[PDB]
Amino acid sequence: EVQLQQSGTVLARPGASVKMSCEASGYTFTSYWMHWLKKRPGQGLEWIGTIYPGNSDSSYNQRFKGKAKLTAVTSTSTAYMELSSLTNEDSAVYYCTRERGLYYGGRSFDYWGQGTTLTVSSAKTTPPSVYPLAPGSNSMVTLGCLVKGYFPEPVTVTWNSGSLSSGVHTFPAVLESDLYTLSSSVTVPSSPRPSETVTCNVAHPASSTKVDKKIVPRDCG
Amino acid sequence: DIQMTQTTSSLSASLGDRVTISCRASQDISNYLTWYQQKPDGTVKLLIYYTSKLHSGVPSRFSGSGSGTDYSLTISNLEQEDVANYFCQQGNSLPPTFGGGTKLEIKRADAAPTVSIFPPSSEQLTSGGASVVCFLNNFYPKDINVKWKIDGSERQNGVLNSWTDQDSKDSTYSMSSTLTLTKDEYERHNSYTCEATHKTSTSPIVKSFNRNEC
Ligand SMILES: C=C[C@H]1CN2CC[C@H]1C[C@H]2[C@H](O)c1ccnc2ccc(OC)cc12
Repeated sequence: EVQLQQSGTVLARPGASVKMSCEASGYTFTSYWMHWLKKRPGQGLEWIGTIYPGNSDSSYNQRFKGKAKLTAVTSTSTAYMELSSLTNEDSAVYYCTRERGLYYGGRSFDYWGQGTTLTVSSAKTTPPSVYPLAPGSNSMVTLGCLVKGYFPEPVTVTWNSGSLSSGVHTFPAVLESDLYTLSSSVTVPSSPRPSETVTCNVAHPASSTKVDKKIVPRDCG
Repeated sequence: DIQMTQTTSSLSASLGDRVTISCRASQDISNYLTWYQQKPDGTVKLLIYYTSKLHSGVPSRFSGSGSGTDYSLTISNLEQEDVANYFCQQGNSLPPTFGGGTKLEIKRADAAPTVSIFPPSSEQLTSGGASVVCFLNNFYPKDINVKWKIDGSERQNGVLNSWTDQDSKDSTYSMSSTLTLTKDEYERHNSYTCEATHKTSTSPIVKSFNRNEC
């Protein structure tokens, strides 16, 4: 089974340089052309370049020439890509892939890595603020959990430590002035809460943050 | 570069149906077209190369055809495991170029959105900001429009929306609409409304509250 395994997410400020790897297995590394691709949310999939680990012969997209350097180490069957002078446009998910065709390749890419995320940002590691979303007076009732102003991704939200899986919606994060924000909803019957405790648990690994915001009905009168 | 287009970004079908994904090139690519499958996993797999040649390990219900600029991928008997994003590439000219992809969604009965609105917490106001969050959960089709009304008037500034992918469990969609402003501005208005337009309702589904209650 041909398998590529790329390196983890990379955070970098503008002007920095980074290096991501791609470890191949299940075949002879030196005998197939490797390629790198860039997936940015606005564009389609873009071609960076390619290297033949046999003799390190390479070819580059003219747009990434001087931006991306490509290397391959025969010893550890590992391809590398270097990215220099990072800017906001360099933010993307980068894929390494193998070209079909022994020795001389073909016109397709027959095996793929899972991808590597590169986040270009000057934002500092910031814990999330977590806010209870209570109703404001049916068989069911929906509660919420607002997670605001954190960096970087990811954040993890659960309800009653995960004991509430069904009826949960957690939405993709969005960027507002260099920080991330999202919300999570949970629907339970109208039976078990105001009466039983409902609690959202927000975790932010990067900052080592764990907060539990118990949902309690609004204070008015 | 040769440009690859996939006019249909999302396609509706049912399990067991015949599905056809379309691909177009900005010029003749001489049958040098290749198809890929990107599952929710984020994993990519090769299916078909050179217009119609099956890659080893690919099920036979997959097939491809086309010539000149127009090409297509076909699935004879759609299974739940075939629900993914399908995109093409031309291999006629370097650099290789790809289409935006076509994401498969599963058909189901029209379901109205469950709309819920939430005034900002008192805890949040101590920060200086004020987020009015509106959930619209478990609706179908995906087509939906969300409007924020303040004291009667429409509002667009400070509104960020966020959509989930199609939930496999019930084939529905959900979205959050969040309106964010200063505490000072929030405290200077009364009626905050979140109304949704959708196929299941002639009249918009309106969810609102008056700040001056709680
Ligand atoms: C990019 C450079 C190398 C990678 N492949 C092997 C040697 C070099 C050529 C290319 C392939 O033969 C090839 C030839 C001609 N037209 C092509 C068009 C697309 C393509 O995508 C994999 C590969 C092509």
